[PDB]
Amino acid sequence: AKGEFIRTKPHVNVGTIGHVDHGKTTLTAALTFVTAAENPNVEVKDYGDIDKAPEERARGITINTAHVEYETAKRHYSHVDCPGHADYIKNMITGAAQMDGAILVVSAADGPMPQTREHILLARQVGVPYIVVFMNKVDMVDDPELLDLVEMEVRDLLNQYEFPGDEVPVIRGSALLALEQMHRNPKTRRGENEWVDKIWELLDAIDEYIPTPVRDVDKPFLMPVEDVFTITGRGTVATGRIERGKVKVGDEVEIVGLAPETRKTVVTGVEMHRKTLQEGIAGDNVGVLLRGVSREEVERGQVLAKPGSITPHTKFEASVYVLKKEEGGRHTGFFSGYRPQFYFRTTDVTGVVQLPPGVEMVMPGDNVTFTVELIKPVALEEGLRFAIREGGRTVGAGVVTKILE
Amino acid sequence: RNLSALKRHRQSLKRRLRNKAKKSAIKTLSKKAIQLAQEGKAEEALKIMRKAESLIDKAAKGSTLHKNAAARRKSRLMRKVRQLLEAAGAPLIGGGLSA
Amino acid sequence: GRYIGPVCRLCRREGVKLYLKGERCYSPKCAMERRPYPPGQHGQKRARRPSDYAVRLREKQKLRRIYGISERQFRNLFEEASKKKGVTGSVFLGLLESRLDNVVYRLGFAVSRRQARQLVRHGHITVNGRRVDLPSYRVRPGDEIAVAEKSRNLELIRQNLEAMKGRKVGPWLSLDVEGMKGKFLRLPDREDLALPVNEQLVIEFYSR
Amino acid sequence: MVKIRLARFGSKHNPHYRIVVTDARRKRDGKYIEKIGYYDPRKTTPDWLKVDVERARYWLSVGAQPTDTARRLLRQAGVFRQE
RNA sequence: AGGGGCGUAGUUCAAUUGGUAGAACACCGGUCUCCAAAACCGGGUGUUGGGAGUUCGAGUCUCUCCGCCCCUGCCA
RNA sequence: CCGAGGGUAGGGCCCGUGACUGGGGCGAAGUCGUAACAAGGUAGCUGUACCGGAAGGUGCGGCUGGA
RNA sequence: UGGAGAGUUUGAUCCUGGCUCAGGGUGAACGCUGGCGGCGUGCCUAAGACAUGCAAGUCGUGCGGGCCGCGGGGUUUUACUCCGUGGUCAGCGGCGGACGGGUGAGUAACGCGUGGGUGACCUACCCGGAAGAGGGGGACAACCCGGGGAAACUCGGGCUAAUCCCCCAUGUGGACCCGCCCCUUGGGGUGUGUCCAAAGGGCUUUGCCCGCUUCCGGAUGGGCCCGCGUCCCAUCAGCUAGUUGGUGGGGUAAUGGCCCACCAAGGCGACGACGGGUAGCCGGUCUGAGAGGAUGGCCGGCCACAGGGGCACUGAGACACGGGCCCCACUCCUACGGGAGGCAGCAGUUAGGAAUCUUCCGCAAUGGGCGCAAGCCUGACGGAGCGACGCCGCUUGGAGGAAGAAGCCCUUCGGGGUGUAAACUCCUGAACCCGGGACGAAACCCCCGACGAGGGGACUGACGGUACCGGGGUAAUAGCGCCGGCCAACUCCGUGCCAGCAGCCGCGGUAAUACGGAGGGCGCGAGCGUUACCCGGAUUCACUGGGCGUAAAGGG
Ligand SMILES: NC[C@@H]1O[C@H](O[C@H]2[C@@H](O)[C@H](O[C@@H]3[C@@H](O)[C@H](N)C[C@H](N)[C@H]3O[C@H]3O[C@H](CO)[C@@H](O)[C@H](O)[C@H]3N)O[C@@H]2CO)[C@H](N)[C@@H](O)[C@@H]1O
Ligand SMILES: Nc1nc2c(ncn2[C@@H]2O[C@H](COP(=O)(O)OP(=O)(O)CP(=O)(O)O)[C@@H](O)[C@H]2O)c(=O)[nH]1
Ligand SMILES: [Mg+2]
Ligand SMILES: [Zn+2]
Repeated sequence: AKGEFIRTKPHVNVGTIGHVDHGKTTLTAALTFVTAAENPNVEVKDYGDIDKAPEERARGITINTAHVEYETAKRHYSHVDCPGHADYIKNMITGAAQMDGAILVVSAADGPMPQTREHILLARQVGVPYIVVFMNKVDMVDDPELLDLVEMEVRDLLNQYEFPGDEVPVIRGSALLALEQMHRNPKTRRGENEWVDKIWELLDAIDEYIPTPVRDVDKPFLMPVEDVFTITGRGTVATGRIERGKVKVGDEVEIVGLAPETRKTVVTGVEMHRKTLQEGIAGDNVGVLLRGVSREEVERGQVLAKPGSITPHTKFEASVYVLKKEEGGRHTGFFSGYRPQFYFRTTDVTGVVQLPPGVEMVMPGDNVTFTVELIKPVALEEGLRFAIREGGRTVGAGVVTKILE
Repeated sequence: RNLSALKRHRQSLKRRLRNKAKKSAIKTLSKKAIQLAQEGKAEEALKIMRKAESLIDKAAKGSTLHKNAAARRKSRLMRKVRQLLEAAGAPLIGGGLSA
Repeated sequence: GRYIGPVCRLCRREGVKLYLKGERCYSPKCAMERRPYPPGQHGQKRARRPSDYAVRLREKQKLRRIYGISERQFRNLFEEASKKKGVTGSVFLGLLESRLDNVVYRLGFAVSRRQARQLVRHGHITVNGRRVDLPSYRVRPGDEIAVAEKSRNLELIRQNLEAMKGRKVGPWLSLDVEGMKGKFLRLPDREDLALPVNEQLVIEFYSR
Repeated sequence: MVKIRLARFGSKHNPHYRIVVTDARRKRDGKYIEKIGYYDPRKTTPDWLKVDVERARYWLSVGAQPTDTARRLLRQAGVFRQE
């Protein structure tokens, strides 16, 4: 009584970011109801169970990235719903470190806010090629030409961090209303009810523009872990979004990064939104029941590669670029004793900055060949992509140029 | 969820109900018998006894009582009805109990 | 597994010129024939008086190293010699002798026991027609040990065999130098084996 | 009732049944009444099935009920042969 | 994963108007001795938890990060 | 009638814990004295009794394992 | 065919005596290291709580039907829908669900072990003997109509079949009362009286096969009882009312205070009663010269238990692991009156802990249940998987190869070691490649023959394309402990009663074979060490086999 996942259309992960109280979640629950009627295989979610965590619920806000499944007769999507605020950025950044495309969300009444910025900024440093805006809260005071000013300054923001801002498809409407009628209108297609048709402008808007990225299942295998759950009577399940290759029940895999020595196992099962996946492929968002391992051994930040491909390494001499202060990065300099927080895939393990001979300083812009030793052995390869935050603002970005041990 | 072992249960209640009665009968019918044997009613006494020795021994054919059980009741109904028909009885109708 | 490592070094330590290479060990250089003292930074210094335990340990190591066996097998074998009837001091050697890879050595098919092994290990030998690759295999009396056909034409099988010309195998073995056969006629007696080892002591090391 | 069957022995991948009279309810390799033979389904030795007839017959003549594969063996040793 | 605490020499602890950090006992060094103990001289010996921030200058005020304790979460 | 279990009451044994309090073992070089070991400078030891910072002292009897 | 000691109290000695070491054993755990195969073996803690799936059914050759598709159209067509004949879903009826599988919580007990007793008894299915199987009557599901319910499902009315129940007859016989004979606790023969039997089903049809009924004999499996044996505390010394016995009743398959009235006053205890503690018991396991000591995990046997506590029903058998009824805790559902569950079955989760596994493959074999049989069910079982947990086998190479590279380490600066070790030259061939390819499986069944004996023929392989075999073919893992004495093995430097070692005695205070590192050496090797536990040494609870004047110990 679980059912097998029938992979028909291609899968793409889209996340939903943006400041607080701007409809991020509702707009999410919306896509559920909207895309529902016009096709089965969706399973409806509401503003309530999208945020099932007590407090998250009882208290009001969204605290953990959701994870919803809704399709179109065109393309199958997996919707990762990030939280607003700051504080939880460590949970949006992990949600973002996945999603192929980001459905940005701004509010007509408020306009681009402090978090609206950073989120976009994180997207430009996480690696979310492609953003879609969705002005929400439009059903507010007749703004003949005010909501227009939003799309004028929001685009300014996107084209302010290397994003096709002028091209970005800025749909308009309200999710509440859109939702509301649907809420009391289970069955019912588009080209009918007012606002409901405003959601589709967005959905379709996604089937287009937004890609479906160069994917391969020929290289080894890799899967950065986003979370780990203990499934009763089953065992330890680790989720994430696949990188290269594929994985099916019965395969060997190693858990690499953030521990003494890596443990190898055998996958006991795979799924995708509770659907018994027969063989998750790259770019797929899966769940992996790892044979006989404990929730004390798997941890968000390590990988699940194929045995023998990519070991854990602490010291790594890697080339790196440093965001200038104008880029909202660093406005000073660091010594050969600097200890920042790098972000490899979904994890951030703090490392040192043992700077090379003759570089008695490093300020905004710039990009030298400095070494570093992490305090937690993490799965590293040759050319891995990473960023460098600290204090509450990204400061650089580079890739492994060489590996020490 | 459930098993076709309830058939065995239902099946049971009946059989229960079955020999339950075949059993009550023998109790009552054997009381009345000695009550009349102590009283002296030699005739209508054996009349009943001999009619119980019947109901009893039939319990054995089935799964109610059985063998030595059935026989036991008897050797305490005759061994009894006889030790009563001595109270100035002279078993007139030597129906079942041989002299 | 089988020691594998410097050998004339053991030859040394023990003192008694041990034969673990066959060929060169008859040469003017068994090393023992060149530096008759124990290996190591010391080896040639006043030898203290050996505890009865040393004497026994040393006498056992001597014997055991002479076969290339591991302690596990060696002892386990000894313990069996205890149970069987008759002077175990003897039986033991008889069992150490009845070992397969050894008899391959005791027949010339191989210059040294280390070699005898590899030979046995790689099919090269044949017991009563069928081929055995178990060095540990216990040859029983009246059995025939012989080189496997696929091997006869090998540079080695030849020479070692070429040497058995005019030579005689231990009084308890028979040998057909022409056809690479050879029978395990009788279980060798303590006498028949001129070993530089006092089996009597080896028995003592294993009591207390 | 009392039966004549095979009770396993030997090692894994080396079946070595023992022909035995025993209450049907006893577990397989459990305790029996009497031992009457052995049967190596892999026949290794000109001695792959011994069976005491005299006794095998006693049991049969009292109720002992053989298995199909236990009759074949019994028979093969000629338990029924009368002439 | 989200809250809240705690980290000053060796060991207990004080300086929070923002100003190189002392107080006791330890401890090291020297003299005497085989060597200590005692005695007598002489020396804070610190990663203020790490790294940055603001600052003319941070134990203190910001922030990020490490370890530990406490509460609340957490079914592919 | 019997009857698992529940209740009211009064006992018995056990595991843990408690303000305070008794002595004990152990811990290089802190204080007081000097009881024993040589009439150990009052022969020693002992049962008992009383007294004393502490070792101990005294009484009565006993022992020699004191001369 | 069987017996070894050593270190340590002293300035030294002999004795006493304790501690400790050398051996062996383990369901191990922990550290470092880890290549292969086979056979074993793997929750010692929470008898804690557990999602999910699966672990017990099977017979139409017992019976009637519901449904789907074919034979002839009852009639001439659809109508009172009748048969022929294999698939399907329950029902009724039989036999099995009491065995197989799990566990050790409880239990100091005739629970177990051992040898006996039953004139005091039971035994389904299975064999062997004897006798029958004659007639009659009826109900209840299934199904149809109605009513209630969210659901789990239950109530009213109406038929209906049987190997279902019931009643009479026959009575080889069997049961019961009284009497006689023999025997001697209730057993064997016997007499008058009374009471009790049964079912048809399939065919190849006055005969077979399968059932049925009663009775005797036999097997197998059991109940009960008795002698003897079975841990600690006596700082547990007195215990007992169903208490001990009797008589008469109830109960049972059967003896019995097993249960009850009545009468009596007993029963038990230093030969350890009563109480408290701990514990499943044995075959066996480990150790020991033995006598002993310790132990009860694999496997086999017996007991006991199935969430906790009690109960009876059916039944040859249970007071029943995946049956029922009640109570309790707990978890779950609801349409709020009632429903659901119990992995100490398999696999698995979590909690606890130093620690103990796959949600596997297959009924091919062996065993079990039902069946005429085909065959269906079989997490028994046969296999595979994971872990050096264990034992055993196997590899990391073999033969040459210098008065002897280098690097490192000692150095009386002459030289010495690591060392044939390396390099190097050949030689072999783990791996890998290609190819064939199992044993385990002959019988159920069919055929000549009486479904007799006997003969011939056919199907069936999870493990596995594995094992094993042949062809070609690459040098292709090594670690861990230790070196003061006991105990196999020594030098340099660093450190300086510091840091640290340590099983016991002890090492370290500026030349440390004892600390840390290095070179060297010894031991073992896919392992080596550590901790824990048992026996041994320990004649150190002494039966074998000790002692007490002053060593512990003679009682005032
Ligand atoms: N274990 C000692 C027992 O207690 C008493 O002895 C205890 C004390 O009286 C004795 O004290 C002595 C003192 O007497 C002497 N004059 C000076 C010495 N420094 C102290 O020593 C004691 O204290 C020091 C710390 O100050 C510890 O390091 C030492 O180990 C300890 N024994 O030390 C003992 C504690 O270890 C009894 N007299 C003795 O008979 C008894 O067995
Ligand atoms: N007027 C208006 N209010 C809306 C709209 N969409 C959402 N809201 C309001 O915002 C509330 C919750 O918004 P939500 O979607 O959870 O915000 P969010 O983007 O998840 C903010 P965070 O994730 O950081 O907690 C709704 O209950 C509603 O009152 C809209 O389109 N118009
Ligand atoms: Mg939200
Ligand atoms: Zn040599």
